[PDB]
Amino acid sequence: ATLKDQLIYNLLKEEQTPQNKITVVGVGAVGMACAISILMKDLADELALVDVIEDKLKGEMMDLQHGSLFLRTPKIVSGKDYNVTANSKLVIITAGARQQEGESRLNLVQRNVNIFKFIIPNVVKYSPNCKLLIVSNPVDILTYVAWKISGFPKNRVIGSGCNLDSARFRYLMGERLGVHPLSCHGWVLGEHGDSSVPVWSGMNVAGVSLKTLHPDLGTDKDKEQWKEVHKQVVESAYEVIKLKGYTSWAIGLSVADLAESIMKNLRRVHPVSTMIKGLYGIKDDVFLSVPCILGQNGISDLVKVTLTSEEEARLKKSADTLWGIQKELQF
Amino acid sequence: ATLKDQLIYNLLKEEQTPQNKITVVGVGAVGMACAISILMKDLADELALVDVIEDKLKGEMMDLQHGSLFLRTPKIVSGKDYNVTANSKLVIITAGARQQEGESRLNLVQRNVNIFKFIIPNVVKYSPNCKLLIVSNPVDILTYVAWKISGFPKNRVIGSGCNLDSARFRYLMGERLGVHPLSCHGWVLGEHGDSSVPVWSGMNVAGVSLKTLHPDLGTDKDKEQWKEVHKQVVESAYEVIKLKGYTSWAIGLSVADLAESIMKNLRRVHPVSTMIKGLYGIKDDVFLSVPCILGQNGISDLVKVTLTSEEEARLKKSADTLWGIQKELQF
Amino acid sequence: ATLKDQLIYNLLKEEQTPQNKITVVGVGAVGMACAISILMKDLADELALVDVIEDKLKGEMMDLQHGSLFLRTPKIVSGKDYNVTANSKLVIITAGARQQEGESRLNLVQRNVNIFKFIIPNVVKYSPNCKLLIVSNPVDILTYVAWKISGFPKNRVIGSGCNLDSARFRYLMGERLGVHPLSCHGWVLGEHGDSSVPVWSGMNVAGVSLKTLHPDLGTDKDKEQWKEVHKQVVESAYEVIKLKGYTSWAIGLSVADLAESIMKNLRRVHPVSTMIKGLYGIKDDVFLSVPCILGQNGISDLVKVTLTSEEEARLKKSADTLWGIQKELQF
Amino acid sequence: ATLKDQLIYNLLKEEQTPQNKITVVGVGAVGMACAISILMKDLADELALVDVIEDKLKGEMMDLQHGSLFLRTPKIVSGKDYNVTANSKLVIITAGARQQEGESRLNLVQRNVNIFKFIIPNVVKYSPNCKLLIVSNPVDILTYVAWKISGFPKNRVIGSGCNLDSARFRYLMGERLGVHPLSCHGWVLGEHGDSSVPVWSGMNVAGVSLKTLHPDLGTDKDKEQWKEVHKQVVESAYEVIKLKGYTSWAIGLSVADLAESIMKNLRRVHPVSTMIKGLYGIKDDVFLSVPCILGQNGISDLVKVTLTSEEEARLKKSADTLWGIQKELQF
Ligand SMILES: C[C@H](Cc1ccc2c(c1)OCO2)[C@@H](C)Cc1ccc2c(c1)OCO2
Repeated sequence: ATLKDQLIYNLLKEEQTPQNKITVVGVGAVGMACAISILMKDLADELALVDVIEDKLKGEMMDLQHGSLFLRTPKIVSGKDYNVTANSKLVIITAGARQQEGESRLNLVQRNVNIFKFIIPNVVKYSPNCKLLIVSNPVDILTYVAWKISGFPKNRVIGSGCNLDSARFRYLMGERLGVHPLSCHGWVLGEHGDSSVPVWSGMNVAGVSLKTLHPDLGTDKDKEQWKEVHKQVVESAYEVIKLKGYTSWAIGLSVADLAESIMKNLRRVHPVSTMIKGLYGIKDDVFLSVPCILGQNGISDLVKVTLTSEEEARLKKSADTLWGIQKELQF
Repeated sequence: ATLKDQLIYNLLKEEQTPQNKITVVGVGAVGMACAISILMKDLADELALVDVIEDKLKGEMMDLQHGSLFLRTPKIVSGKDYNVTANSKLVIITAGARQQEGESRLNLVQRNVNIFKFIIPNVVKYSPNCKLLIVSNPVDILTYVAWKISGFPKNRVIGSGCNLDSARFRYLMGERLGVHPLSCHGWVLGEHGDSSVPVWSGMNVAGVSLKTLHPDLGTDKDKEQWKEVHKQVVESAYEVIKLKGYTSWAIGLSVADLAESIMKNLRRVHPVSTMIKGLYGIKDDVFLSVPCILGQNGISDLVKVTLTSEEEARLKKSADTLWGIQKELQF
Repeated sequence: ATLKDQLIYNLLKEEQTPQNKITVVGVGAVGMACAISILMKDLADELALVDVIEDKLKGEMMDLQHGSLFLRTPKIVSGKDYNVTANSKLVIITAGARQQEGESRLNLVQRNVNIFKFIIPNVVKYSPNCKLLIVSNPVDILTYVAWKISGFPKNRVIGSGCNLDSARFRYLMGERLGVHPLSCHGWVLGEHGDSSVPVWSGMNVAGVSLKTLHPDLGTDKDKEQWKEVHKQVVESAYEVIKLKGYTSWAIGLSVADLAESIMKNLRRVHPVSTMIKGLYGIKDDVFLSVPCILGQNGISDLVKVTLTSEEEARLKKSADTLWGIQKELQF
Repeated sequence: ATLKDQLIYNLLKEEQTPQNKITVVGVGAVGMACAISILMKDLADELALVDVIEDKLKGEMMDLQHGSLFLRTPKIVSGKDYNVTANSKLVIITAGARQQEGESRLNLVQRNVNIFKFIIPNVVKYSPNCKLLIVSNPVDILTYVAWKISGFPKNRVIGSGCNLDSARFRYLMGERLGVHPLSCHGWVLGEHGDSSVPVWSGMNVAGVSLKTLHPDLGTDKDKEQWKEVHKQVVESAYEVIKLKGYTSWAIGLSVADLAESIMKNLRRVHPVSTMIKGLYGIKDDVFLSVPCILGQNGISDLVKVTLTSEEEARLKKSADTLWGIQKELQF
């Protein structure tokens, strides 16, 4: 008899179906930063990685496995076949196309559509009850594409949206005020990028509205120039790409924060992109980031934030530009 | 409409089924210690508590709920009705009967058999697929009892066994050598109590056998009297009960550790009590403590420790004594 | 040639002094709840416990010690004698006298003063640079006493205040809303107890104020009853005491949350009692709960909440009550 | 008066010297893996990054700072100037020279001495009491270089050595036995690289020696060929480099596990590289991996493993080769 059998007596062997599996699609810097964050928060009893480049996929999987002694996620698997993703609670997408020189906004989205047209049906094939977390940019439009292709209900298709932008907001706010970002509250909503909206009314510390104590806040007369905080938020990623070539660590922690709320059914309020037909005068099928309650079933509730008219108009305007592209795609 | 409806648009309605639910039965000091450690290790999306004294149970649940801001377990429930325990992956049994002056050990067990005849079927009714972790004393016999009455397979009924005794042993080993318990290694096996067996052959640091270095180890010729380390293990709860009147914190911590291995499917080895007919000449249906691989199916494998003649004899003697009593029970 | 020395080669022997030491004064249910919560959050490399009953004290230290294997705090000590508290970064005081029948508020406070004339000087003797977290009740008066007897600067003397009161408020707020407490924001300030102040202006989810959305909120015209959420907060401990005899877990969790901000220099904002002479017209040396910024030097900063004139009145009445009793205390 | 002063009243302004600071030198993949794991395990209240490429340096620090909201390390600083390093408890060196096509061993080491002639004296300038953890390869020689240049006592210069080799060994062991690596015990010792020594005699589960059960274990007669497990350990990095370009995640988790033992003073045992002249019959100033007790003083103690005559001779010959390189280095 073999050493294993001499040492161990087996009671029963037939086993499986992981109870808390997460898949990351795409193992670029963003995907791997999500992977390492998820692993170190103990969110999953199985992590699956899939990407098109087979060697790097196997490489990144082997590197993670070599660190199992220091982890509590007993099964890490990889492959380009999406069969490795079967029975995932959460599937995080982070894959797609980078912008070519002088390319239209449209048609870039379309190349990305053509990618999701392979990724998304394979995901649904193997985890039909999963929740989908779209991180690939342009995240608002691509979350729509994944919803259209998957046929999932609107609550189980989530985009990372302004979740990291709001994190950055609060970091920069805490730097001005000398307070930890956990105690600086403030929301960046809407379309992810140049045209996000900073909701100055809700910017507080300990419930003290900063707009009340400083009514010029977020305007032009603002001698303290508080609108620069929101400018710094939308320039953040480019500032970091300029310096290290790409962002990864911050997006990876906010995705894990979002994974936490989903996998542990916390019902925490996050600014993520969800379908907001029926709200703020939006009548098209578009996703924008509003504060959502995330949990075991994705987005089960929305917070109806009171916007000004200038805020309300800026949202309807991004809604229109997104549908303008989205109506011009084809699937 | 309400303030809720005004602030919150709702997408879904409350289909749930918890996916990582734990129940502790018995809210004495042991149970509450298990509860608070499970809560602080983030092992469950729902904790249910059950006992017969309604007052204490509602207050303990309310006390925990007031801490929810600092926890990652968003639903804590309690009730004397076991319907609150529906859909538990793990049920931890701490309730029982305390031995009276001059009550024989048989009859003590039988009072517990009569209590378990109420708890175990109610647990099975609402969680037919759970793992059962029996913490109530005398643990080896009461694990037999919860097995018998539930009709679960052997892999899904576990007793605390010598888990905490082994932890205690490594603590004492650590203090003697000036190393942390995590890097001190030794196993206490068999019947939990005065007759447990210390496997002197397994005691080591960094794979350096202490018995080989110091052959006298564990005998009476031992100048360093290492046999009193096992004397301390089996007298610890007694000395701690002299001082504060009960033990709680170290049993809670050791139980939470087993729960982590089960809930996360780690396949770590722990000395817990499992039915060991077939090993070491034992031919009756007796539970003793032996190193068991723990995962999402409970005990999937066990380690066949090489024991000396003397060591094997004490296991045979405990199995006889245990069957001696189990033979006279009445289900 | 012992076993240890045959096994282990020593490089140097001297050179300890704990780097992140915490003391808990008092080992009643509250203090032990703090101890286990602090131990499970890994905030300390040394934990010291002191009380007058040597029995329970030694037995609580031994119970915590037995679980070392499951912990990351390598030294746990205890003693009647304060020299075991030497070199604490943080000393948490839970000890006190409890009101007997017939006894008046003053006299009970005087008894507490007399106990603090032994405890406080002995903390200072051995950890002169520590921060003092004062949990004993009435917490506002006794934070003053600790401040007066120690001569510590006011940043280094802190009362747990309405920390757990705000945490309760957010639990109940989250129940009414279907949202996790981490996402329901709201502050209870002032005197800890019946006279506490629920600052309705700051109540919000995602920065949407509930008062602005539903202006009857808090007042008596309020159809939805929100004023009762606060008096539920005020009767919480009473409802739990009536049921289980005392409260332990929730206060232990909130105190550990304060410790984490202090030990880790987070500069998170907490509603704790500090000396507020010079704000809101309060002119006497009196401690009430405001949002304080908390870190390695204690209360470094303090938020100035905008209060309505009735709210201002309440803090004035409370501060007047408190000086009424403190000017009668005998140090 | 600013918004900040309207919102916050300052009590105390000068505040500093950090109390749990860790520096990582080098912000390539290894160093950044260490940084994210350290941040992810709440080991430091300040983290400093140092490297010579200022752009990448600032970019990685900014990326991590943008996730502040998800972390518990309030201060992340960076600079090419080592003054940002001041008052570190622990300094992790990952920087070095990349090998060149057709460059000998003594040559590549010499260019690494040229680099350490700048790094080490600067570290020692600003943290003269720190612990030095060398991760740069060849780790055993470069740990010797760092010790010669620094003038530190041997307890405070630690090479990462075989720590990850043992972790990989225990993963491969667990993959064969169906047991988690935590419950699998191995020890790879000596010189990091092709010539390390797997101590077959220590390999066990639950104290059951594998070589005693299966005595051909590790040898050429082994019908199960367990020597192939060391072979996979020794060429695991070659395999990952060929697939993904470099190795990062697993070395980051293993360096963090070393950091947790030093910063929390655990006195866990780790196979790290230490100065061994005087032991295993070695006569020269060379560093070899050996099991060391790690705590706040660095290596306070080390374990004397009993080694066969073959194993001792493999260490002596590794030691002869290392001294042969080292005795020709130019400082
Ligand atoms: C006998 C143990 C056996 C054991 C089996 C199973 C277990 C267990 C311990 O703990 C948890 O599950 C020894 C040989 C080896 C060892 C290993 C790892 C170490 C160490 C020393 O120092 C620090 O990290």
